[PDB]
Amino acid sequence: DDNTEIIKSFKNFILEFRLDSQFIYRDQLRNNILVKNYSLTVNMEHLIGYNEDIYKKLSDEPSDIIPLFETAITQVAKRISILSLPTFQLILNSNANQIPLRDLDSEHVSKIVRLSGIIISTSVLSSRATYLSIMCRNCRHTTSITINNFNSVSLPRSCLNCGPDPYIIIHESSKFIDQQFLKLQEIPELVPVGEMPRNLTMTCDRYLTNKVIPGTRVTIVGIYSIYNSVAIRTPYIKILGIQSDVETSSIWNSVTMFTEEEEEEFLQLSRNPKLYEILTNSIAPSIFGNEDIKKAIVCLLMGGSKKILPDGMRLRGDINVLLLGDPGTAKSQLLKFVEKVSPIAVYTSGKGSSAAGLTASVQRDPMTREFYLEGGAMVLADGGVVCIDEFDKMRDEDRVAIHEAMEQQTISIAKAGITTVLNSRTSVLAAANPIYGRYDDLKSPGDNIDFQTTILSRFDMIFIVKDDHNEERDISIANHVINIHTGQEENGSEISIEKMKRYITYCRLKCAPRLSPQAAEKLSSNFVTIRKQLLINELESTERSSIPITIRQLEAIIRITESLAKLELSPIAQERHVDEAIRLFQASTMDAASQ
Amino acid sequence: IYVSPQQDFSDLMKSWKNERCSPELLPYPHQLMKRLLNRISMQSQLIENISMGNESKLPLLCMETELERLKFVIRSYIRCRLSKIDKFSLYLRQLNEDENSLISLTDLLSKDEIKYHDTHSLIWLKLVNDSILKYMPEELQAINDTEGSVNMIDEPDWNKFVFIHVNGPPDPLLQENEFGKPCYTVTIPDLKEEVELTIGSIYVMRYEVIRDLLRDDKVALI
Amino acid sequence: MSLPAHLQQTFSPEEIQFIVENEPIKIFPRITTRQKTRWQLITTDDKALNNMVAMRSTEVVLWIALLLKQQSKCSIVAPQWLTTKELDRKIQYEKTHPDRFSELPWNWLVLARILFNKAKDDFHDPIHELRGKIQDLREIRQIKVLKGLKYLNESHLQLDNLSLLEINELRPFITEIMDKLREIHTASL
Amino acid sequence: MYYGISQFSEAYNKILRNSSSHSSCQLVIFVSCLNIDALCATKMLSLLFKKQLVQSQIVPIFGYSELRRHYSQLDDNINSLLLVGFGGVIDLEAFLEIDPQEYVIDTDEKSGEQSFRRDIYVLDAHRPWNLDNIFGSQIIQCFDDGTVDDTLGEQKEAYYKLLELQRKKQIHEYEGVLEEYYSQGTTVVNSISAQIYSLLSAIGETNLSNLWLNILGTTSLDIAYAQVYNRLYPLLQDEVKRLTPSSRNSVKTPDTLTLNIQPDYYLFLLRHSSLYDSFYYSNYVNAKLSLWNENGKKRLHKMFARMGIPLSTAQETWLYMDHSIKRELGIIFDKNLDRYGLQDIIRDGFVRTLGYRGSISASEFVEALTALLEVGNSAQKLTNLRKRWVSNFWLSWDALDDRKVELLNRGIQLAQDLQRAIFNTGVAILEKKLIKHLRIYRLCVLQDGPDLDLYRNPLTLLRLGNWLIECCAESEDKQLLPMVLASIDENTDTYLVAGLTPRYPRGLDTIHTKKPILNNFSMAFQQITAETDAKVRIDNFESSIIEIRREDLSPFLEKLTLSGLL
Ligand SMILES: Nc1ncnc2c1ncn2[C@@H]1O[C@H](COP(=O)(O)OP(=O)(O)OP(=O)(O)O)[C@@H](O)[C@H]1O
Ligand SMILES: [Mg+2]
Ligand SMILES: [Zn+2]
Repeated sequence: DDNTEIIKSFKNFILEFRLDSQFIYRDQLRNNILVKNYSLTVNMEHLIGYNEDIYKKLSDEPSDIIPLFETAITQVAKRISILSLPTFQLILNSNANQIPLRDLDSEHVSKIVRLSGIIISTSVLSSRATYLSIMCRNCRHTTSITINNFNSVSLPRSCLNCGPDPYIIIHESSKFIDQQFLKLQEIPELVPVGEMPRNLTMTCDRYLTNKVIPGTRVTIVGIYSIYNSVAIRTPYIKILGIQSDVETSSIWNSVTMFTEEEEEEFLQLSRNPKLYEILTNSIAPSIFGNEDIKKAIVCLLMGGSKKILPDGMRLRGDINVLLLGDPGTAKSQLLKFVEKVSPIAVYTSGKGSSAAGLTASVQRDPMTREFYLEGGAMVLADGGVVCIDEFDKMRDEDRVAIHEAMEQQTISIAKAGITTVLNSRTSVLAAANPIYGRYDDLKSPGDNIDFQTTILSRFDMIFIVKDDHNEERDISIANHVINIHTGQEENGSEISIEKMKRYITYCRLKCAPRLSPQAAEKLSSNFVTIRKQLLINELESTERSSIPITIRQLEAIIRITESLAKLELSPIAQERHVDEAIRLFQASTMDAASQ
Repeated sequence: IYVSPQQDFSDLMKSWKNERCSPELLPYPHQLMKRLLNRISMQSQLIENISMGNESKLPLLCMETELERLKFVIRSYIRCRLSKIDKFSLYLRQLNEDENSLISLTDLLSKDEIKYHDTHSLIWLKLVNDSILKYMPEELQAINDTEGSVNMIDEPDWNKFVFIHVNGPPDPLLQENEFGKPCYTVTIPDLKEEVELTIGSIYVMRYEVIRDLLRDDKVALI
Repeated sequence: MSLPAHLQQTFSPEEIQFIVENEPIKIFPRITTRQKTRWQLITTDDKALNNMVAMRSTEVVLWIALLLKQQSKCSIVAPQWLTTKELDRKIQYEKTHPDRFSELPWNWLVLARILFNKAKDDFHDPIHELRGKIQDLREIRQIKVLKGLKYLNESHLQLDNLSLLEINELRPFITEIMDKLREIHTASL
Repeated sequence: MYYGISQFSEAYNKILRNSSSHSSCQLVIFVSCLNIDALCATKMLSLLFKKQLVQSQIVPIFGYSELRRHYSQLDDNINSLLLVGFGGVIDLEAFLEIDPQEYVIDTDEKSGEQSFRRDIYVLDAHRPWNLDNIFGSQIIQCFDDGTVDDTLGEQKEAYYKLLELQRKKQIHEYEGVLEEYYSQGTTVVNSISAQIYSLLSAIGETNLSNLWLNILGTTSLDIAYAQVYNRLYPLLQDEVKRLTPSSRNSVKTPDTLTLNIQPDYYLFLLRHSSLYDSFYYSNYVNAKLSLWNENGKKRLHKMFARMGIPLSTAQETWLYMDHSIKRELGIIFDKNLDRYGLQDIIRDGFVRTLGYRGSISASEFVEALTALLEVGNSAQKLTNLRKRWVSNFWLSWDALDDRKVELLNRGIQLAQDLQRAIFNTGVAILEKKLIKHLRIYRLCVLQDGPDLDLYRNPLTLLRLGNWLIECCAESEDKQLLPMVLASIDENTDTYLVAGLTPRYPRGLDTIHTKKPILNNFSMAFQQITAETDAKVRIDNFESSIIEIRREDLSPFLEKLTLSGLL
């Protein structure tokens, strides 16, 4: 009765909506059916413009009208693609105000809401039924049921004598769809005073599955509903749309999510003669000086290139950076910026961490009594960067639990039957203090550093930041900080965080330069000289150097060269990059070792 | 055979479309182009004369716009012809060098086109002989060799597929089909197949087979 | 070289519009040029323009008609195939004959786009209805083209009553795929 | 000379007759870079000339120096020059060094008139007319709106007699009346767009787009010269009623264009922001509630609570707001507003809808255009800034085309940003009590604000000035006193002073409120600059705005206070 009229109304929107000379939804449908994507994304501002009455119904009773807009889409799709196809999914976009995760309460039950959060977990896909074929136990009578996944359905209780519940499902004739579960945590800043962050369970269907990964900020449009698991119901959100700032699909598979128009911008930016300067200036615009550390951070974000030799050996392609220095140097602020610019990043404190917190931990499911594996900081940061602050407060065991994941980029587990070798391809950016809090020049370098040579050799570049009291520099820093406190270039000398992050993603998924012979000869000669320099320094002092120079440093120089080449989308690394890489190595690691 | 300016424009457009879609370099319509250029000059002089001297505003606008249209058509036609000459320079040189061949460039090209062909060939040969060919032995020193592993002279794609519209005569080759409609019969020797080309229909045919019909104006490429 | 790579072997949409704009159309002059200066053209006929009378049907080239309409000195008379009823009939014909294309003119899409853009007050039917009908017809013909593309082969192929803009859209794919098929077949022998 | 209301057709025919030949361009239009009324009038004229195929050139122009430069750089093939939005007050013949003899083409003794190569047409709404242009010159042709005939007879008589010349007494009294006429201040009496629309109606080319542009031009004067808008409103209402189709029973279609006269409100961008933000960022609401302090916010929250609108609902954007409250807004507002003194928010305005798109009102369209003009994007830096503003002119001009809607949305966003910045700056000004209340005028000088780069544009400075004029100056039952606002820019170490006329309490019809208030700052500023070695720049079209050096402001203001002519 009314259902047919509602279906007719939503069908006329898809067939009559033109903003100029193009039918936006009719053409979107045809283009989607051609690539086998049975869905239509509709913007709710367009529906409020066609007929406000249709929006009033879709917002007053969402779980009753949404199922009738899907069938209208399916009918129009059949009319457009078939010359005389499952039920089509409807994905919604809205610009309504976002309700804070913790402000959702009884006043929003069964209503369309928009909210943001952080995805902390994702489930293994399940299978939900969409068309059952049933039969009767006694008289063997065949029937079918059709189900929409919008709850306010079960097998018939009485046959069509036959006892109660006479119907058994015939599986080889039924059809199913995909279902996923997500946990959404509220943003750290939104949380009220003295409160732990709160979770919320979410479910997505069909083409909204496998769209997010744990640890990524997302925006959700859905229905705040309830399901019975006494007179209380556990709330949850039925997703109707997902929007994210991270192209997770490009990151897991190939290069994707870059439009040709967007791609053209990246090539134009790469063609800039002084992209290195722009990127260096774009990191921490509010921190004065420390240019070398900012260049090192650019190289770390860019990364090197990984090689798999024919015999099977793999060569690490990531760069690890350590910041040792005195208080007030802005190491923690640099780490907090790097966590915010990188596409994937985790900020962790060495004190509030553990060996299982990093890597992976073995957990027991209370229901199935079965042990399973949950990823830690280094798994949650896979393919990105881990910012381990307070690296000196970490316990010896928890620090030792990081060697293999830092070098081999794998997390071997052998616990509770579970036996595996996970993958953790992450870059470590660590900040630490010397033993006495300040780097005391009076005592030998072996007295100011408690890190063992094994852990230190795993860092590509080591920065020993010393705070020297110079009146000119002090006045400059005072002026800069006061300007910050009392007080937008965007004129080719700096790019916002979003653009820089997208450019990092593009470069990582598009380029992997290789060394030319001249660079190889140059780097090889430099390694021989540096090793001789360590030996002359060692012969002079009975004490064995605390900062080592092993083959890992040669590989680190190669990685820095490759990252500098990749920064400009150059398929080959030339001497103009080798010189910069050698300069950075001398400015950080040989500088630390010389003292 | 001159008929009227309208007919001359119609043949110009026919030639333009055929040249754009054809794989080979068609013969140059000397008389038509001569008439068209002379008419262009005369019409330009007439427009200038009239302009030198408000109801007369619109006619002048129309004449100038028509002159622009005609100039554009001729420009595109000549540019396409020059590009084709660039692609098939060695092939045309081979035609001229052979004496048994019927076609001669003085008939297949205009004076400007022949001048362009000779000058550009000389320029490119100078460049390549300086850069590369002067180092190779005497054997590999020819820019037009056909006895090597790969033939260096590019010939037109004879069997290229081209959309055609069968518009009939403005006839011995014409006949009727089972349904009674007029039609043409052609044979594809590669497949030994005979294909009917009924009038008023659109086909995607090989160029070689319908080449004679195109030359006689029985079909026109779209 | 002399010719860009995107204009080689095919025409651009502007070239198709240029070709379409030389066909005659019917206009109602708002001025009386007939005498009881003078047009002097060389690409078309000028007798019709020299003989115009207010509110009297006459035929001129499409581009001249558009130029006159820009001055509010003529009202273009839309073709007979571009009425609501005729488009309904063509849609029905397409629906009942899954294996053939309707007998629309070879310039229906281009002329529809030009007249909708330029002469919006010269139609006797609401413009939105005509736009919807043309969209429907385009979708049906697109379905038919998609179905018919499954019969590409090393021999000829026939696409009757397919318009100029659609053929221009499909020319690269069809020609290149059939050329590759022919190359494979010929290599076979 | 001057062209009466009925002579606009004659002037247009002259322009067509002379500067219309498909061989070359012979028309040039100069436009005030920062005047919306002139922008709309020039758009109307551009469409009108495009219809008749007249080749032209449009040159945006900031200040008189640029005008002189461009006129000097004009070619000799230009037959007609159009000036829109300026030129009436200055002496064009003297200023541009125009010698009538040099510009003469042919002279006929029998006719008694001379023909000139060039003609200059003045489309200006400012007053008073410069009697030299109106009555003495012939190359200058001024588009009058009846003032010369209504209220300039005695001045005409005096000027003609003075040119025609015991006699010392008559000469003295005539120069005295002329000086009395020149002593009065400057004001705007009409809208240029209305004049161009009258021309179009005279020649019969009025349509819906032209009416939209006319409405935009006329409504651009609502904020300042409300008394002109109130006078021109009935004609716009009649035109909208005449052009609109009688029957509206037809349903919306993707092409339907609607132009209604619905209840509008004195709220800032009501239809593109929340109901809360419209009240919060409104000049009138802030004036009548003092939102710049906490008590004002408490009072606004009390008002919303009384009206029955939840705070969460009010802060929701316009499109997605609960529709029951949206429908009832007219009823809820009418009973509730009178209690809080915000009753005059109720108004009737123009709303235009394009099928299946959001409906936008004239006031919000004007706000978007102005915002695009303002923030759309030694002498060298000044020239660069003026070039940037000339660039912004074209963004604002593009925003007038229905094919460019992204530009309009971008303008609305920028307008919201600018209003937020103006609110913050006004809060900083009022909290610190930076306004000095002297006996002749009020003064306010900004020296260390946080967003001082914004106020280099005269338009943004006038926006802030209007905000201040409404709040705690229009109200408080204080005597009407003109205000001076100045701002500094370290990049050039100079001030941008701007005198502002006082305004009567809004929506208070009275005999004294009926009388208009003039702006005398031009005369006093010029007198002081001439007397003192000021180094002042008086090149801006609005004579009330000048530029001063960092170290001259104190002497300038001392002399201003001592002048007594304010
Ligand atoms: N250019 C700057 N250089 C140094 N500190 C800065 C700078 N700009 C701001 N700061 C201040 O630095 C403080 C952050 O501490 P910072 O990151 O410098 O410590 P750290 O040296 O890494 O740590 P710790 O003192 O524990 O060794 C913040 O208060 C920030 O205001
Ligand atoms: Mg710290
Ligand atoms: Zn049973």
